[PDB]
Amino acid sequence: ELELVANFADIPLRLSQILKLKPGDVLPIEKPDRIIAHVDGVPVLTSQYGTVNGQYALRVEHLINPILNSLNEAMQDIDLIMDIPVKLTVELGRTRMTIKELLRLTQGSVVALDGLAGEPLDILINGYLIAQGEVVVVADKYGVRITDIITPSERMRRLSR
Amino acid sequence: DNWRDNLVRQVQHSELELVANFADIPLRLSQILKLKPGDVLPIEKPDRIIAHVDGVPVLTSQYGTVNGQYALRVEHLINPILNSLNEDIDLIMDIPVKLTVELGRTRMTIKELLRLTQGSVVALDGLAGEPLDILINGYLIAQGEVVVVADKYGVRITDIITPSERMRRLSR
Amino acid sequence: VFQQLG
Repeated sequence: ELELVANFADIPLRLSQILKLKPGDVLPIEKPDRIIAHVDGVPVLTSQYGTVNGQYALRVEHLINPILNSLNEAMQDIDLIMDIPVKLTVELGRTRMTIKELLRLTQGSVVALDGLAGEPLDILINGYLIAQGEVVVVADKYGVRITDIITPSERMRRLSR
Repeated sequence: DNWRDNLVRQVQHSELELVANFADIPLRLSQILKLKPGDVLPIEKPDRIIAHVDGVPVLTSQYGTVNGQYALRVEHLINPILNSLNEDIDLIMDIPVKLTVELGRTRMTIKELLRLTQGSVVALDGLAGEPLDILINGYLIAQGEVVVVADKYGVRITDIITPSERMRRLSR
Repeated sequence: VFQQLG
């Protein structure tokens, strides 16, 4: 009865960049050393990340106990509107869990996420899924390449639902 | 060069800001532009505070007062993170904007931050009883006072800048 | 078994 989300990257953009995104664009991101996993928005653990054996997974490094234990209880670019911040989220993957199984976690635990490695990651704005993207590495600088994406119009509508 | 090997570092007392947020509030761009003193923003009172450095969480904490200042009592240290520090007009108006009520913040050296433990009391700058800073997009736009009616907490705007300057902050 | 990425 609980969802564990693993964010890969948070990319701060302006509305205009959001609406101009198209497949093939690569969005620069910081090499994610650590990965903070969240439950309805709230960090509950940090972890390293990889695969097992074909699924993405987290290797837990640190549980944030107080929080876990409390779960138990058409318009110019000059326009200011175009400069409004929209956070763009790349999820590494998710997993549904019971509070019990969650609390059973410890340093070292390997949690598999509900997605196959090599298949495109979910990309969201304002918590709504608006595109797919694939990790790309060139001379150790990381990026996410947009593989599929809804229309600029639908982006605009999902943002302000 | 064959240099850093035999090298002795000067004391570099560069500081960080620990930020502690009282509440995050989803609002819409129209609501942001129409906010006025007296307006009350409904907030569930937080059972604890997650304190951030540059938007990264580093500790959970209880909060209260010490020496008439707002303050935190370190509940839990997110150790790896700490250690790594050391090393369509109506669509438009509906655009979401996170409004942040900030309990307070302080500057610390990484040394100070790494010395914190379960127990440590951290005083925040700004006096208790004076109103709380209100931000969008990381810029100050308003001040607010925490209110109550029944079991309903809120933040009522005491001061706030012009909508033109709010719009400007948002896009900066 | 877990292989670490990144």
